[PDB]
Amino acid sequence: VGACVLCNSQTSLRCGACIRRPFLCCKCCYDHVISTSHKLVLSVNPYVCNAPGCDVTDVTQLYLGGMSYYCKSHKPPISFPLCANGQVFGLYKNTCVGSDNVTDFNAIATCDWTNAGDYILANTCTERLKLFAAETLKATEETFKLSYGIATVREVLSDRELHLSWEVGKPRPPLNRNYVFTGYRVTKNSKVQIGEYTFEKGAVVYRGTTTYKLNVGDYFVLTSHTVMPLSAPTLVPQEHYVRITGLYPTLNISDEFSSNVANYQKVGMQKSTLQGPPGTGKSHFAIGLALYYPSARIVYTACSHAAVDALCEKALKYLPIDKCSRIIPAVECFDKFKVNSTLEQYVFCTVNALPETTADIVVFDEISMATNYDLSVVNARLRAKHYVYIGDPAQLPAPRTLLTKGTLEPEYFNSVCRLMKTIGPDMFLGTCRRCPAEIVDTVSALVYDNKLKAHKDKSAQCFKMFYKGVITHDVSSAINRPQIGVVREFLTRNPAWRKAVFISPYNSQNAVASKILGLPTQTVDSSQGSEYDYVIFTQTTETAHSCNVNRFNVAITRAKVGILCIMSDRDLYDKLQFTSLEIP
Amino acid sequence: RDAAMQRKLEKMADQAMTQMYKQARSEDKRAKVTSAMQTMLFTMLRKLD
Amino acid sequence: WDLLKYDFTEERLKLFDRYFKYWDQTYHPNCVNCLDDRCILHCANFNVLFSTVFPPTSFGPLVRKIFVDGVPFVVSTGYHFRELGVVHNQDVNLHSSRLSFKELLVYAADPAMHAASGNLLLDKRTTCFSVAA
Ligand SMILES: [Zn+2]
Ligand SMILES: [Zn+2]
Ligand SMILES: [Zn+2]
Ligand SMILES: [Zn+2]
Repeated sequence: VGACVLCNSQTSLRCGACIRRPFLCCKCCYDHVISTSHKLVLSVNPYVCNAPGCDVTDVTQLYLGGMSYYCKSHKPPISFPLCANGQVFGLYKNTCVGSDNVTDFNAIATCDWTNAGDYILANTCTERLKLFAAETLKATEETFKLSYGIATVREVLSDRELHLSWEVGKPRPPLNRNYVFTGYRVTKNSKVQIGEYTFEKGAVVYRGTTTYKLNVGDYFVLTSHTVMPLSAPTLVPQEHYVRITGLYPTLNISDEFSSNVANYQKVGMQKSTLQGPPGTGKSHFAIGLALYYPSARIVYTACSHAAVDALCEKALKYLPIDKCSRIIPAVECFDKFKVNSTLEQYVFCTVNALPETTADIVVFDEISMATNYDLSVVNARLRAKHYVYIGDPAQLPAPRTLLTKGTLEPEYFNSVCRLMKTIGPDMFLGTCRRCPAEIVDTVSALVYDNKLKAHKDKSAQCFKMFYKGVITHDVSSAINRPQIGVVREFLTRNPAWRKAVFISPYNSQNAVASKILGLPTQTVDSSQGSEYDYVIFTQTTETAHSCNVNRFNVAITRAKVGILCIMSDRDLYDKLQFTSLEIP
Repeated sequence: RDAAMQRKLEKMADQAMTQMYKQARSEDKRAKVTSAMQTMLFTMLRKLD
Repeated sequence: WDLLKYDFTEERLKLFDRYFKYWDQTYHPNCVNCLDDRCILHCANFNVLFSTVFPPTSFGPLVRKIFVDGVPFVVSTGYHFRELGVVHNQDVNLHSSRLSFKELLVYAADPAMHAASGNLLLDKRTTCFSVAA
């Protein structure tokens, strides 16, 4: 028994063919079943023939006889079709509003999340259907993870390297950082987790969270977790205030956050979004908000543990250590604050582990990776006077494995990322401290509409090179060895660049470069939030993955001083306001 | 015929609605008692010394 | 006697050999091994006689700690009848994962947790054995 997702009318009918089984009123469920292949509807009891040994389950071919559901063949003389008169039989049939169109729900429910229009409609429907789409997408992802085959340790050559025998009849996952496995120990009659693992092509190179002496017999799977039904909206109803409500300004502020005073007062005058370009002081923004409002209790939330720990770092240099706490569910994270103190003034936790509690301000950092699922639970677990969304829509969101067709724009990353791409951001960091003048001017015109300003001058150590090379593909990545050879030739003539960090949009390209060049290697997706003095970037392809404007933003904005960019795409190479170099 | 084929189905439909009302009520009460029993066990365990 | 001792089979056999040596019919200290109803009665009579020598604190449910979801309970996994001797449960589930409605019904009914979580009682108004309040 629940509320119709389209109508809010009380109803006890839920679509049993859909993986989420959301509630649907009589008219809504009728239209949803007659328009698609979705025919299994669930009530307090299932709409399934009760005859012994019968399989008729379609909603339109059953009748209520006596106190049960029967097909036409096994029905008693006295029976009535539950599917008739433009409504489906169920509770509260008198109270029913219906909807003019169920096309959006039909599309979201019956899709497979392979088309870009699926995410577009997921982020552009009404709030309740946005929630439905988020839950359905997450459930589809978790189910798709189970379709992958189990890899078992068949041989242990050495440490940090392994041999995996894969299950027959099932596909193998793409081996990269986005697929975190989990080992299991073989016991007498059960299995025990032995930590979370990741694999890479070697023989396979494994980087597990916790080290061991793992031997033959242990196996790995992608751990799935139950997807819980969401009630709270992705965004609370926006209200703007004429004065400061429930908040009490501190009268002494240092020059560290004096630039943020105007933005701090804006937060306290409405129920707010911030777009923060790379190396601008996003944490520098957020921690001073605690200082600007010292009597306020603030919850710190983020999708991943690594980003959560980043917020814990800057609070250490500014905030009281007894007034903070790190919430950890029963990985190694920040372990200097007291653990699991919900009632403390400052709350540090991940989105998926947020406790049911209230606070004056809730700040959600690195809004880019967030999805509507993570947005809703924040509102469901936290009821706050002010909500601050801080991040950057021009940087990478969470990966969308199921998506193959089309490219995802920043407006569709989630409901928050929808806002600043149409109506603009409430606050913005217009001063970039990390990148030199060449890099910032390249990205300012690229995605920030020439609004990002340089703090550093031109470094004269930023170069670009156009080189197609040769593209080679393994099972789940791409390799461009000639581009790596160019880096090696560049390194010999410029030995000072051997302190640089190699970056590429492909894990396999990093692996080849790591052995050939000896530089530290990071993927663009994994490099968000980090800053390096020198970086060498190989695009390695001209695909949409490597040519993504958000990805090209993150890759080249990791440089403190200088960067070298070897381009395969002419478009991004011409957009680089860099010093062009010739191929040797 | 047809009027005696109709007004005797409104009784069975009403009976079906009441019966599945009752079954839903029972299924909610079951969840309530399950939660009560489990929380009682968990709160009396915490005195165990 | 030791407080933790609950199996007095050897003492029962010792007493039977001491006083009823030439009683031809066989004697089963634990009535779980008896052959039928008549043998159950026959051995329960001797257990009735022999159970008046052993301390009263050793008769009752035999409780045992089990782990579920990482949380330890203290649950009953047997019994020590004055008449029927020692009986052990066959379907004891150690290191379980979830408790269904049946298991929640079972664990909420036995006196194990209720007695183990309560405080000690000494009631001077009655001669009957008092376990807990
Ligand atoms: Zn409806
Ligand atoms: Zn459906
Ligand atoms: Zn049938
Ligand atoms: Zn016997």
